[PDB]
Amino acid sequence: GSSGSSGTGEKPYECDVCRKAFSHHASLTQHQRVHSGEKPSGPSSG
Ligand SMILES: [Zn+2]
Repeated sequence: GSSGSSGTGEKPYECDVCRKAFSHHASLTQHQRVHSGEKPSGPSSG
């Protein structure tokens, strides 16, 4: 039965940088900001 588990996952959304946990999906795509990440320059806001 379910006895031994390597905590595969505790949340549907986890940051692949700091391994954070959020309740909502967006909260994740938004937080990622704090991190630079490997992405090219996009359409600046304004
Ligand atoms: Zn993070």
